[PDB]
Amino acid sequence: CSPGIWQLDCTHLEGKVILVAVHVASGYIEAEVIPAETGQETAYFLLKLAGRWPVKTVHTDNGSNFTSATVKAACWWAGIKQEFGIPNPQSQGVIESMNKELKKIIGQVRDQAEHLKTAVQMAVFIHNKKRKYSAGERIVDIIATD
Amino acid sequence: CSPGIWQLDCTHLEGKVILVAVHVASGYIEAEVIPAETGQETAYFLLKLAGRWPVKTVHTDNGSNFTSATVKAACWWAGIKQEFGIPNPQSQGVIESMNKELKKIIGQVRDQAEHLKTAVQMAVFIHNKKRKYSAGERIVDIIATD
Ligand SMILES: Cc1nc2ccccc2c(-c2cc(F)c3c(c2C)CCCO3)c1[C@H](OC(C)(C)C)C(=O)O
Ligand SMILES: Cc1nc2ccccc2c(-c2cc(F)c3c(c2C)CCCO3)c1[C@H](OC(C)(C)C)C(=O)O
Repeated sequence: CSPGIWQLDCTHLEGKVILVAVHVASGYIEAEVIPAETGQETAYFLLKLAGRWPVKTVHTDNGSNFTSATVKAACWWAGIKQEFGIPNPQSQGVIESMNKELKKIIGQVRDQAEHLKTAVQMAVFIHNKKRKYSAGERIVDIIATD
Repeated sequence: CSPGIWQLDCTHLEGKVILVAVHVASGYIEAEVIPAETGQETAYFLLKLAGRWPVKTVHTDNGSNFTSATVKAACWWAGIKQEFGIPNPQSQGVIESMNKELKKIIGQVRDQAEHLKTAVQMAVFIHNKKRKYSAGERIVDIIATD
């Protein structure tokens, strides 16, 4: 429910790494394909994310991915705190479910592009605008309510 | 004023290319440093932008940058129309002014990072949260008003 909360996790597909951020309260996704998991790439993703949306707290299923000096620098600069583990009723399985839907969609569109990263961005677009209201609409509502 | 309208322009700094998208009605920026101006890079930027915000129409000060097959494909897929030239009273000089502020800020923070792209993302963050209300707050309000 809390509106500044995002969960970041990486997945591998086709020998490449997909960084996925889910805005927990709405299910809205931002994702990028990165060459390999690196503190550098995560730091840079975080700086971009935080410049676009109000990021207060980051959750993850892999805490170690946020321990490098580059990533600490990013959270420090952007004023982001990282929760220890994951403390919640209403959001149970949301992030899991969103990551499950994103992958299903990537599968459906994969054939329409040469590059995995193109397919990822198509899937992100599809997911954010999907009317069950859309994640895209839900996140704006939450942030606007102020 | 119209809420689906973004202007995209490239600038060069340090022998590198900065792609800047300004949401005209609010002054909110998304920017990335790309290796060189290429249809490929623009197409990919557009696909990401449109997956995150409702992009109806793109304006530019360089129409030729939107003529490649890659970029046509992106606008076609995302349902984006491109205005011929630029038709407006209330937005006069906004995009010019926003690009002027972004560059001033890049200058102030450039020394705090090795990489230009890091400096760019710092400047984007600063610009979007700057309270005159912020661009970041204005864009959510506009999109939410529906
Ligand atoms: C190359 C680099 N190396 C670092 C080494 C140790 C600690 C931080 C950084 C950072 C870094 C990371 C950040 F997240 C960050 C800042 C720095 C210096 C300062 C402003 C706010 O956020 C960068 C950074 O490049 C990256 C590609 C890793 C972002 C740099 O360009 O200097
Ligand atoms: C490598 C590539 N080459 C192309 C050549 C001609 C026309 C389109 C593309 C596209 C493209 C561009 C798009 F914008 C796009 C689509 C394609 C195929 C299909 C879905 C919606 O948008 C890609 C694309 O890679 C880029 C890095 C340029 C995005 C690809 O991965 O195939």
